[PDB]
Amino acid sequence: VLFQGPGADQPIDADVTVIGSGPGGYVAAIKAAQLGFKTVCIEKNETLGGTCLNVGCIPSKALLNNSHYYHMAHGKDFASRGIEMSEVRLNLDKMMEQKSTAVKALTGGIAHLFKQNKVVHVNGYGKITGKNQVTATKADGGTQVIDTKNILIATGSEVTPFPGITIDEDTIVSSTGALSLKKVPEKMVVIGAGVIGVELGSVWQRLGADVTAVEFLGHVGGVGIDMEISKNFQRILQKQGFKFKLNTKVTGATKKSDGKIDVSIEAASGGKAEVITCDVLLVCIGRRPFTKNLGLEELGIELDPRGRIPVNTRFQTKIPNIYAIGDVVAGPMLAHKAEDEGIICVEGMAGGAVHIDYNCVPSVIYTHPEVAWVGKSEEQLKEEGIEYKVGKFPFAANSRAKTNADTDGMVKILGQKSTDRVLGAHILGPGAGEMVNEAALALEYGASCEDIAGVCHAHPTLSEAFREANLAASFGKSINF
Amino acid sequence: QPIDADVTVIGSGPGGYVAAIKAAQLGFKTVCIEKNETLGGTCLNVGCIPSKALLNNSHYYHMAHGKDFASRGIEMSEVRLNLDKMMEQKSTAVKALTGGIAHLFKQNKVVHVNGYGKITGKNQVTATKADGGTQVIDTKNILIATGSEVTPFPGITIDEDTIVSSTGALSLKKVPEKMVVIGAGVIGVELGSVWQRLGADVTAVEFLGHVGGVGIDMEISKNFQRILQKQGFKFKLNTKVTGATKKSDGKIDVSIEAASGGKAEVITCDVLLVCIGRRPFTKNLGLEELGIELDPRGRIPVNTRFQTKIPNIYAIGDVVAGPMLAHKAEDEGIICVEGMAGGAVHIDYNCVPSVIYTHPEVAWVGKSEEQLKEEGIEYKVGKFPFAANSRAKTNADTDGMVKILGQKSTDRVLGAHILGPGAGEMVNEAALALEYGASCEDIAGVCHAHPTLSEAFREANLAASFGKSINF
Ligand SMILES: Cc1cc2nc3c(=O)[nH]c(=O)nc-3n(C[C@H](O)[C@H](O)[C@H](O)COP(=O)(O)OP(=O)(O)OC[C@H]3O[C@@H](n4cnc5c(N)ncnc54)[C@H](O)[C@@H]3O)c2cc1C
Ligand SMILES: Cc1cc2nc3c(=O)[nH]c(=O)nc-3n(C[C@H](O)[C@H](O)[C@H](O)COP(=O)(O)OP(=O)(O)OC[C@H]3O[C@@H](n4cnc5c(N)ncnc54)[C@H](O)[C@@H]3O)c2cc1C
Repeated sequence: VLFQGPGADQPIDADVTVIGSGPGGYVAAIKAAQLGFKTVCIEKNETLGGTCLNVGCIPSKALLNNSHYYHMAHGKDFASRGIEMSEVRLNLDKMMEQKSTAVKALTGGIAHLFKQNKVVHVNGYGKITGKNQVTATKADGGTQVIDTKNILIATGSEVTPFPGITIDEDTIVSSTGALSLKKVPEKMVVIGAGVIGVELGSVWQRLGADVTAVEFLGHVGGVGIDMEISKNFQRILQKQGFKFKLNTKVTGATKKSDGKIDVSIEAASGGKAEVITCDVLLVCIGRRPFTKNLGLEELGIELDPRGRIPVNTRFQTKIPNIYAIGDVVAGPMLAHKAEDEGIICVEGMAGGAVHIDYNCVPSVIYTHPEVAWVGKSEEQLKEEGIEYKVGKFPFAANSRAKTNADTDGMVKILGQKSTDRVLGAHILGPGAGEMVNEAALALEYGASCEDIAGVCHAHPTLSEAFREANLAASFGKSINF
Repeated sequence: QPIDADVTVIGSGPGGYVAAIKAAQLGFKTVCIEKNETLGGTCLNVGCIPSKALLNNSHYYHMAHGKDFASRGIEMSEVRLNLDKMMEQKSTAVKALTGGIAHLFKQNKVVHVNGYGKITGKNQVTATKADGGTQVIDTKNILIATGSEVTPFPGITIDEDTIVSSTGALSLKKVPEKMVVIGAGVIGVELGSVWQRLGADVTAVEFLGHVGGVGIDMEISKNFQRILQKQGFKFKLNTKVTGATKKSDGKIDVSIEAASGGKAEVITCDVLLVCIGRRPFTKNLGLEELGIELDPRGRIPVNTRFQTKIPNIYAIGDVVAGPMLAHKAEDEGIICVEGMAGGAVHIDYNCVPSVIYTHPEVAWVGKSEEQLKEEGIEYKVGKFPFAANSRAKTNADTDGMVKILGQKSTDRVLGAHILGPGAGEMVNEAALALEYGASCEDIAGVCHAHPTLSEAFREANLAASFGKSINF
């Protein structure tokens, strides 16, 4: 009953039909059921959980964690603590096994949560075949009709191809291939110095690869990152051994008879042609919304120029019982962003209020040091003409960071010049990813720098650097720097 | 000859040194007197900093020497402990941070006077240096920040050789074969776990029925103890120590019995760590001559501006009531000197977090289930296990849970209790929530980054507010 795979082809009735089981879709489906909707979730892949669980956040963070520890043991860190080892060897098969075990446990966990919440899981390719109808086509050629009051499109994203360079997941890989390399490549080129490219580059650099990322724009870490943070981050990564060719375009790549790859590059504006050689080429120039063969054209739901489905503040498409959330709509392509939109979307279906402040959605890069930010960058505040002040506190002056010999970076707080309102929080250093959620909570309430400075933060913690940067922004001066 | 000052701070621990810096930043001509050879007090020199350094280093030793790294494909043939080097890393951190305080004093024009400070008049402090030389400070206000000392165990003499306080245990020269810990509070569990990881056979003996000290939630404490026992840390709860004998062969015979009486036995160890408590330190400060009486536990009573009964003489930190924690002392110091300058003075001690830096960590803020039951408060519970958290699962580090206690009628968060990875950092988001009077629904609606451990905090609040989390 709760699983409808090949051979289960009876017609189904539902209140809410969710197409896709990524962070947006599977959370929307659970919550819709908890709200009392008869809920169906359609997924074409053999496991639930979408991009993030299967080929995304989860496997990448596992390899970031394990490769950091390899670096701690293999490099200078453990020796400096009196932990003396004869020979530190990499067993990549086992490291990859730890990654795969986490993914399996969590995709099985979604299946369990669907059963616990009475979500009907239809395994098949969903196509919208009427304003109130979704048809799922299964692996055996069977079809199953779902008559449904509401439809929630959560069909996610795909890798953006690079014209003329064919990803084969062998020597020319997407993030998916790069998460499962069978051996550490001697040299790797990464096209795109965005979040995903920097994370995957750092993983393989730690494990022994010579890594260069080639990026068309003039900074690392993607859109909206604060420029000071990005420059300092880049400098720290270069000191680790991660090389960057910014303001550079790739014009082509050739797989050679010796098995290596020649990548032709030039200045982004033109000139300075060069060739660089690698063993593995990772193509991560972007990701884009996935709506293939969903029936949107026949419904009249037109896409925006970038392939996104336009929606209103309730996440309704122009057809008011058909909704869309997550990577298939505008906004940052992030798992927690998709999840939050899914929840508020189905809460709205049930009569509740619908509101999300995208100024309060954090971004995180899970390198070491981590990078995390929420709210506005300095460049954004300048663009918008908003007057602001700055407080900074370096982790070199934080007691927890210093005691652990882990002192890269700073916290930077941007406050409104006259009102002391926190406008943005930018963290470069240990624990940034966890710390930014304290900032997100402050932004929710419209808190001031003075507010945060008055909160008693535990000593010794990295979070004290966040407190002190807010004190500096509010009073002009921190205590410990 | 005499120094003239607006504010004279006696003691340079977390309360005093922060108070001195802030007072100078507010425009007070400020003096800080310290009797010890370095600044930073108990926390920097024999407290938080060396203890967290050995906790970090011993945890990493455990990961390399045990099963954890091998399961990640990080294969090492022989993992050996160099305790001398581990202690050097600890000492290097302490040295750097105590030097940082001296630099900050210079940066902020805080005059550092080295000596034993005695209040010798309502407006005068005299510092006596080790050779008997004196420095008199004539001062408008005096801020007592003289801190704490170890609480002795009657009949057992700590000598920092085989019977140690936390100070001796932070600098043992070799791993003891067998160590007994008197007191399973925060300090004892931390230092016991350090030495257990490094190879010692460790038993903590505790008079009461739970570990982790006053105010810890009982469910959290029981689950925490279960995890530590699985690691190899042994506990004798509901057990009293009646005496300890230093033997001719250098070992220690410890006599114990059931806390209520009966079941006498003797256990033998190489090192006995005595950590039953800490107590305020005011010795030879001149309080009796001024007429400043102590409360029955030795604390200086103060008003909400931290004034003693002599209103230009103040006290903050471990020498006054409230939780004996570094961040508590620092906040009291800051607001005390802000008050001297005319500003508002508020601290909500229900919003002061506690952290135990074991692995797993423990951290909490607000009220325990037991405190709410005592006070007659009607509440609801939300729980979320780290086994269901994506970041924890991805790191293969899934012990524990977040437990949220909410008010039934208003949905206000009354308490947050975390057992597991990242608890110490996570509790600061919880302290912000309590300071702001957040509801469980508030936190559940805040977009937390995915995957982060903090999502367990979000989900436990969702469970308390709505009745059900998403991922469990
Ligand atoms: C390498 C990598 C690392 C990342 N790391 C992070 C990170 O640390 N943090 C973060 O927040 N984000 C991260 N992301 C991004 C994150 O994975 C996405 O933002 C998120 O998965 C989007 O969720 P979604 O539910 O919108 O879409 P998706 O996760 O893409 O899920 C869509 C699902 O719908 C299914 N589907 C599509 N069409 C149909 C159809 N017609 N019928 C049936 N099923 C269909 C697909 O098979 C898929 O399972 C990362 C991404 C990558 C690639
Ligand atoms: C092993 C251990 C671990 C700890 N870990 C933590 C932790 O992780 N987190 C936490 O929050 N707390 C921790 N604490 C508690 C923390 O150390 C104290 O709460 C904090 O140090 C109190 O600060 P204070 O400024 O009030 O006093 P203290 O730090 O005790 O400083 C008092 C100072 O005054 C000096 N002094 C006293 N009398 C005079 C005098 N007459 N003249 C001159 N100088 C004088 C002393 O020499 C000392 O330097 C720990 C304590 C111990 C023992």
